[PDB]
Amino acid sequence: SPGIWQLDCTHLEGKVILVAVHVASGYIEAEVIPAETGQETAYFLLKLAGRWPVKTVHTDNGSNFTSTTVKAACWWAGIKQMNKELKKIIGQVRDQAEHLKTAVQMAVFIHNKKRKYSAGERIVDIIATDI
Amino acid sequence: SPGIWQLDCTHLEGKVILVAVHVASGYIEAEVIPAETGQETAYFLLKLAGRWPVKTVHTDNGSNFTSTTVKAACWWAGIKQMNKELKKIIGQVRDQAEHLKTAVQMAVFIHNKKRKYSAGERIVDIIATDI
Ligand SMILES: Cc1sc(-c2ccncc2)c(C2=CCC(C)(C)CC2)c1[C@H](OC(C)(C)C)C(=O)O
Ligand SMILES: Cc1sc(-c2ccncc2)c(C2=CCC(C)(C)CC2)c1[C@H](OC(C)(C)C)C(=O)O
Ligand SMILES: [Mg+2]
Ligand SMILES: [Mg+2]
Ligand SMILES: [Mg+2]
Ligand SMILES: [Mg+2]
Ligand SMILES: [Mg+2]
Ligand SMILES: [Mg+2]
Ligand SMILES: [Mg+2]
Ligand SMILES: [Mg+2]
Repeated sequence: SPGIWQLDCTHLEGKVILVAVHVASGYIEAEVIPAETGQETAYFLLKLAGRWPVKTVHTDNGSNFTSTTVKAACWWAGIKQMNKELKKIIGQVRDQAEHLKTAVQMAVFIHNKKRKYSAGERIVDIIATDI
Repeated sequence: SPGIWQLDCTHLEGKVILVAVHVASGYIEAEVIPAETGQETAYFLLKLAGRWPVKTVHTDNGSNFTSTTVKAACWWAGIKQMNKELKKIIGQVRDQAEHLKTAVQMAVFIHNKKRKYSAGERIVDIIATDI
């Protein structure tokens, strides 16, 4: 179903990568964040909801969505309540970039553009059909 | 035409807002960035290209795309070479948030979801049709 996303944090090189997966397509977004924090999750969610129609969000760590600030973001935006593959692509490009955050965006790009239709094409097709 | 984006920086409250417009739909993305810099433009471009099919990018300040690091990002991603409306929406929500960056994402959300089909619906329809 087209408005369902999955959100989780992973660790790499002593930093935090917030990864969101659009479950029906496999499309991803990701950001290196300074801390695993309510404020960062909330700000991420706000940015995601403005780009895509985010109806419902699932996670593998329910306590992630417990903060008042996360709930306030989901309230405002109308939201209700791959780590291994991405790390693989990160590992392949890591040496091409200085910053981990740059490697992550390179891996996100590679992941979404790859013919597995790419995940980037599938999300758009899924969402459009749904309108 | 569906792969064409417009990119520019504006100023508000002594900070820099990078704004990208998907020209065919009016859909926007935006980020408050610490400095008007080649590195920030390049990193933004990398994040945008991974989410949407960005073929060509236009700007109102050509010297923005002059840095070696911007060119390297456009090279890697295969890219070739509203400020008033957004500021208006920012002004309407500003008092609801502490951080300007949060107000900007709220304004982006409002702008893309508004029935003017919303710009968020139009980009997806435009891009899907094109596949
Ligand atoms: C801090 C730098 S300098 C630089 C660069 C400069 C000149 N020519 C190639 C790469 C780069 C790039 C590396 C790979 C790329 C495909 C994202 C393009 C730009 C970066 C890059 O950080 C950015 C994206 C500028 C914040 C990095 O983490 O290495
Ligand atoms: C630093 C804070 S605390 C906080 C908040 C906390 C509790 N209840 C409502 C709002 C908020 C929120 C304000 C508006 C919102 C719709 C984005 C939801 C969360 C923020 C917010 O910064 C964030 C998004 C957490 C980095 C802000 O700039 O004011
Ligand atoms: Mg969705
Ligand atoms: Mg998690
Ligand atoms: Mg957006
Ligand atoms: Mg990143
Ligand atoms: Mg496009
Ligand atoms: Mg400009
Ligand atoms: Mg993406
Ligand atoms: Mg912002």
